[PDB]
Amino acid sequence: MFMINILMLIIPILLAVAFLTLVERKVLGYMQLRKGPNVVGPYGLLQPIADAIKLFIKEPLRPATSSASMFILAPIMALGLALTMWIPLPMPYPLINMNLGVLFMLAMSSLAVYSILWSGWASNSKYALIGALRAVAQTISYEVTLAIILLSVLLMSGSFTLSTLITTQEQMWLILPAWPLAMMWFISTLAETNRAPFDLTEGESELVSGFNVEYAAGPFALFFMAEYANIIMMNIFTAILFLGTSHNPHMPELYTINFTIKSLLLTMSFLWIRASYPRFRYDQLMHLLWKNFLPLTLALCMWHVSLPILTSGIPPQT
Amino acid sequence: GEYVVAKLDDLINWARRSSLWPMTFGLACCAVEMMHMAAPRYDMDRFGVVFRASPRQSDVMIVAGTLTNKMAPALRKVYDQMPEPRYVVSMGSCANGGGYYHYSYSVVRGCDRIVPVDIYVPGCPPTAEALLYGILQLQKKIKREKRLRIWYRR
Amino acid sequence: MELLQVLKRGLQQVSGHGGLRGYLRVLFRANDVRVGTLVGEDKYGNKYY
Amino acid sequence: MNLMLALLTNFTLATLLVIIAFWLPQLNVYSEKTSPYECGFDPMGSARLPFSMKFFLVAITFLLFDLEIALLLPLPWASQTANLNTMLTMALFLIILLAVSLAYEWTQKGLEWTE
Amino acid sequence: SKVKQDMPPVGGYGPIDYKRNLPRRGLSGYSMFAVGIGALLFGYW
Amino acid sequence: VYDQVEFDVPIGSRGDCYDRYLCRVEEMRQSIRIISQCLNKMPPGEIKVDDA
Amino acid sequence: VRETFPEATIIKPAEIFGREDRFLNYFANIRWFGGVPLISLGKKTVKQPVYIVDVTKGIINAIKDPDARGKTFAFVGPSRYLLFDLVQYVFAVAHRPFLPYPLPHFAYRWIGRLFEISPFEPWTTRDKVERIHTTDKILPHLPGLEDLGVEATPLELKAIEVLRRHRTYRWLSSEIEDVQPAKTIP
Amino acid sequence: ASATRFIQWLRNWASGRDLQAKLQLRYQEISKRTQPPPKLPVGPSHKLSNNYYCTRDGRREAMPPSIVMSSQKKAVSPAPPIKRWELSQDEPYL
Amino acid sequence: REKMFEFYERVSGARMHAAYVRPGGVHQDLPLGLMDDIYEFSKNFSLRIDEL
Amino acid sequence: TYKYVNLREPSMDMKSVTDRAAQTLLWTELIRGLGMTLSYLFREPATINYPFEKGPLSPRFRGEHALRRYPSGEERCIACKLCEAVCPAQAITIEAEPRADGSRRTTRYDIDMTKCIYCGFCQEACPVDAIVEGPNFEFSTETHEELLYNKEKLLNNGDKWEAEIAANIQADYLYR
Ligand SMILES: CCCCCCCCCCCCCCCCCC(=O)OC[C@H](COP(=O)([O-])OCC[N+](C)(C)C)OC(=O)CCCCCCCCCCCCCCCCC
Ligand SMILES: CCCCCCCCCCCCCCCCCC(=O)OC[C@H](COP(=O)(O)OCCN)OC(=O)CCCCCCCCCCCCCCCCC
Ligand SMILES: CCCCCCCCCCCCO[C@@H]1O[C@H](CO)[C@@H](O[C@H]2O[C@H](CO)[C@@H](O)[C@H](O)[C@H]2O)[C@H](O)[C@H]1O
Ligand SMILES: CCCCCCCCCCCCO[C@@H]1O[C@H](CO)[C@@H](O[C@H]2O[C@H](CO)[C@@H](O)[C@H](O)[C@H]2O)[C@H](O)[C@H]1O
Ligand code: SF4
Ligand code: SF4
Ligand code: SF4
Repeated sequence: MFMINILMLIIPILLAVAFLTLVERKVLGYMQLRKGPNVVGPYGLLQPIADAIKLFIKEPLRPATSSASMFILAPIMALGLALTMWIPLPMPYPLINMNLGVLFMLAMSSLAVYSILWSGWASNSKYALIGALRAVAQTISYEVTLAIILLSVLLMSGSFTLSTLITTQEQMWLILPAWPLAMMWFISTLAETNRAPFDLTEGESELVSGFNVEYAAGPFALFFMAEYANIIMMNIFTAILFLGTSHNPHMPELYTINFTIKSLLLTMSFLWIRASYPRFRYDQLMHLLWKNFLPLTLALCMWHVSLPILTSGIPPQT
Repeated sequence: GEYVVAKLDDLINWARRSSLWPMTFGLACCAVEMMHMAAPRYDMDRFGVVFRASPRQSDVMIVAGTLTNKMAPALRKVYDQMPEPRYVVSMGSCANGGGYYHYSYSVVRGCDRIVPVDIYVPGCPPTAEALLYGILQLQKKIKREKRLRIWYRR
Repeated sequence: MELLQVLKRGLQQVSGHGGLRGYLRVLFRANDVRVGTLVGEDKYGNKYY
Repeated sequence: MNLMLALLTNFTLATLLVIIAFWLPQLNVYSEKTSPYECGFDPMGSARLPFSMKFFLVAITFLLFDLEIALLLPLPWASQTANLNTMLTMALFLIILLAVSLAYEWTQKGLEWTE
Repeated sequence: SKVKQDMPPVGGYGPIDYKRNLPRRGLSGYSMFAVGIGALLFGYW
Repeated sequence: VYDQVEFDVPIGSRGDCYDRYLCRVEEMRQSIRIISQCLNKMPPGEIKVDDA
Repeated sequence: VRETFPEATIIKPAEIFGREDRFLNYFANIRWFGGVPLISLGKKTVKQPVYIVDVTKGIINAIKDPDARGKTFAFVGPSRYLLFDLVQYVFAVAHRPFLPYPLPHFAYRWIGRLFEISPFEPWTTRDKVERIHTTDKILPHLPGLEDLGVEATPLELKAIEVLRRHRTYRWLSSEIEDVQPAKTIP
Repeated sequence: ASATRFIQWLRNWASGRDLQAKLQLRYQEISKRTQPPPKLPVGPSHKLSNNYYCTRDGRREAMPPSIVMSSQKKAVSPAPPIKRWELSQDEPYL
Repeated sequence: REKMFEFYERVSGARMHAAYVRPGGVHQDLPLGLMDDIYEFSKNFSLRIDEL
Repeated sequence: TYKYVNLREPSMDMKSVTDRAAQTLLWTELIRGLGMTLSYLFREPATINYPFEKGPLSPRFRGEHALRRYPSGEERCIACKLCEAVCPAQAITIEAEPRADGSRRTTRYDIDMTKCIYCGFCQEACPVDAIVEGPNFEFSTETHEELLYNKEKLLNNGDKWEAEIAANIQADYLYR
């Protein structure tokens, strides 16, 4: 009954990712005064299936100069780690209930970076290498700010357990006492997922396709699936972190409905932002985080350390 | 036997023609009408046609403009770097047969001296709608492929 | 309410195409379900609206 | 066990997809197809040549800042101590020294990329 | 018959806008900042 | 007939990409301004030199 | 074909090597299985492979040559090699580790029968095993490529053209001179 | 043009304009696709008299260049200095 | 741009390479009702610049 | 006259300064940009439903070529070769001779449609309205050779499209 539970998690994720690509193409279409897919299936509903089948019957390529083992390893890590990020999510019950779910996701997200570094490096081509080193730059920009932003929020929750964030937000969303952190967190998730305006490791208009320019067919699809699975997961995490849904233990489906709507809307906002802004220069991303978010995050970290003590609002360990 | 491979062709053909990704590759004037096919009035994306810059992630090459001798080795290169199956659409008189520079010392008299061409779209330039007619004609060519039926009868 | 009047034009489209079967035929053949005035028909069976 | 089962399934599914991707499609491999990509013209030199890092000084500072989080991450637990007078002083002390280190590198142009 | 060719209407055409029009919107900085701190205090409470 | 239409020439002050972007956008506005004059002042008559 | 069309030119090529051949490519692909199995260690078979362009030019010259009618030609390369020397040279030009080991004739039809089960293009067959280990015939009574104006191309000039794609990145840029020619049978 | 009042309100508020007055989709304000025939005017040279071509021949009044100097007093410039442009009174500062 | 291509096509029959302006004038006169449509387009264009 | 696109010094009163600090910190001008694309999301898209809906064209449209006839069915082309002389692309090739009845008619009339620039000069030069560019633009082919038209192809195009060609010429000949 646990293996069935695992399949009830990852198969829907791959279906949600498939239809997220359709929803992105439609939403950007209408914001761009056009329609987007509406021929392949009614309202384009069969488009993701056609794209999936086409890629997996397309010829994969191993570049002559590439490092074979790392070339193939890199897409497997990308999808493997993207799905691993979902096992601790309380929806409202996690598949795996971790004491330190917040830190587990931080560690896995750091490991998922290497699927970019090694794919770009193993490709042994210049555009792939340039994209890979942008990933190094991008991680340096957001990782320090991201962890300290989380720490400030967890000082009101009192735990690293993701399920405790549900209990913390039983009377009120944490976005009220921490909207300055929610703002910087929301930006950090765009940088963390290589999403526009921080889509730099791929950066179509500068690097052709960046770190995965040499990938084709199925191996390319794994990277694309991993990206969109990370988009949804990070918006679920944002919803749990700042827009806590009340949980009724006798009607857990009602949590899952309200919780899903919030995550969809947050994911829709990622598409909305992509349609609205130009791309950052990747040294301007580093300065944004280090010169703006970091000084403010450090100050808010001290503030949220002190605030529970001075207001006598320290949460419990459980 | 025949019935299963017959349906399987219909499936792989349907997927390939419903998900056609042209290389982001334009040469001259005709690339402007290629832009207008991506623009709202015609919205190529609604047919499942999506530009992708990398040759590795492209199914179709639309040769949109004049091919010079200096450019010819580069065009052949990115064509060779597409994974298969791959298709070439020749757009406009210059690509089709040299056109108005046909007698120039620096122009390739038709891109079909360099790559195989599936569809020839006439015009100088073809209207955006005429190119869309060519793309849909390429789709109907792919709908008629018999890869598995022929394999089964080998 | 407007939202109800919008939803009544969706059902007039279904009947305007001759029932659910006719509505689905145009939806899958043409990816459109608008109902327009029949202007004419040619000798090959094409219908113009 | 459950966690190990979950990790194995995730990376087992990913590997199966790669295997299918490599053995299902019809392949036609030749030298020009697999040559390195660079916009239609042959690459000029090796992609293994050194690639200068302009943000090298920020990259080292990240290593030192990236260890501040390990020292600060225990703070939610430390807030449960009886000795809150000592806590808050030491927690604020660490963050301020981290802020001071950032200010020093900032004012001394350590965050500017080299040209 | 009199000459007929594409011409403007006898009175001419109506005015055509061209100048930049980016209207002003929103609240003062004070009001926006005040709303935010009001939100924070209720959140802390 | 450019001596018979009124329009302004946009001018930058920093010689950078942003100023050239603003010059081009303001040039589009001045094009509409000229087009309004051409529409109103279109004269009658032949369209090519009466010299066969 | 001889009785049906008495005036037909019949061409009898040795194994042909070229970019898309099933000869040099065939040996180079055996690396995927570790060692290179050979009947009698490849010390019993002699081959005289001929270049694809030589065969093509010979065919084209037969069309135009009025004296090629009713004749039979043997298109063979310029040098005869022991199979073991040939396959060892294939691995040197590809820069892949060569681990030959003998495999008896009966056991190496069993492997050939196992590969025949693919409904696709077999990787190898029993008949393929027989042909590869068949000694190339010496037929002096038949006119050759030289009688059609074609000068046979040595395997050494064109091996790199075919086998470069089989190298790893470390060895892709080795020149034609870096590998000494295989020993020939005089 | 078919958008409901609520949606008209919503996209007006979001954009900050009155989008309905200046829709980017054309309806029936455009010219009819069937027009009456024109009757185009003729040029100045459509006269029956006093119209000899040799009095209106531009190509034949072109002359070879004037040789100023051939190798076979105050200083001058090519033309008067250009006047300095004046600022617009329509909108001097964008 | 698509609607301005229609003006090119209406005067010359081609959306882009009109070949319309020639030494001596233009090839053909403006078709009846074109100047009305150009005015209709120009009435709204500045708003499009504003959105940009 | 001229105007300055970027030469304005911002005011330094605490209200204006505080307004800009709110803009920097509350992202108000980036939020405002989100409003614009939101407004477009609720606008009717401009996409037409091709091939069931077509883009608008005019009677002057320059499309596929066709050779025309008189009402009797006689060809209008008299092998004057004015179209062949004016063709900027040298896309026209003509041969002629006296017909069996003595008529001046072509025995070859080729248009290399991959040389042609669809410029319409040929139909301007023709003194009898023989060669025209019809309204068809949907004739893409699967082979290059299919775009090398000979007289039989062009005459068939004339018979195929004459109903529309005549109506377009009727609507525009008074501008010529
Ligand atoms: C999110 C995940 C999505 C995954 C989607 C996966 C695709 C689902 C749809 C599958 C439909 C069948 C696809 C067949 C496409 C085959 C490619 C092709 O067209 O080649 C033409 C070839 C025909 O080639 P041919 O023989 O005619 O000639 C080839 C030689 N030249 C190039 C000279 C012509 O088809 C085949 O060879 C066999 C067809 C097999 C169809 C059934 C599939 C079995 C394949 C098993 C392979 C063995 C390894 C096991 C791999 C694992 C399999 C799960
Ligand atoms: C009682 C005592 C209380 C004590 C605590 C009081 C604290 C209240 C005041 C705190 C300040 C509030 C603002 C905090 C958010 C961070 C503000 C910020 O960092 O903005 C500056 C940053 C850089 O802007 P820039 O002008 O280029 O740099 C300065 C020029 N040298 O600007 C940027 O970040 C640019 C971002 C570009 C990318 C934006 C793309 C997304 C935009 C739409 C998202 C809208 C917000 C969504 C929020 C979602 C929340 C779930
Ligand atoms: C360059 C080096 C920079 C070093 C900067 C260090 C800054 C440290 C500032 C002082 C921080 C703590 O400040 C101190 O906190 C404790 C609360 O924990 C307060 O103490 C108060 O609460 C505690 C418990 O919470 C009670 O036991 C006590 O009766 C009461 O006085 C002190 O009144 C306050 O002075
Ligand atoms: C306790 C946590 C919160 C406290 C804040 C801690 C971080 C403080 C960061 C340093 C602030 C002072 O140090 C910083 O030095 C540089 C000198 O290069 C100053 O000046 C520089 O900054 C800005 C941005 O880089 C440039 O536009 C300017 O041209 C340059 O002169 C900054 O205006 C000043 O902010
Ligand atoms: S075919 Fe015509 S429009 Fe296209 S590139 Fe050539 S000249 Fe330009
Ligand atoms: S349209 Fe122009 S290029 Fe084409 S045949 Fe006529 S004159 Fe020649
Ligand atoms: S088509 Fe017209 S211009 Fe050309 S040869 Fe015939 S009559 Fe003369």
